[PDB]
Amino acid sequence: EKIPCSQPPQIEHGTINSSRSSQESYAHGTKLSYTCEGGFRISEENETTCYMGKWSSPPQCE
Repeated sequence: EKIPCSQPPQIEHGTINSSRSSQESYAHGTKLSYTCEGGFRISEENETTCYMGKWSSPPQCE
């Protein structure tokens, strides 16, 4: 029984780029991408995925 995930994690300076408030929870499998401020570089592959209602170690903005 896979569980849904809740609001994606947060990473200093940058945030998720889904469309802020659409839903509250997401389903298992979901793959959202990330975005940083206008002038920040993000580490390799700007994406986060969900596994059993938890997300994966999100990228960071440098």
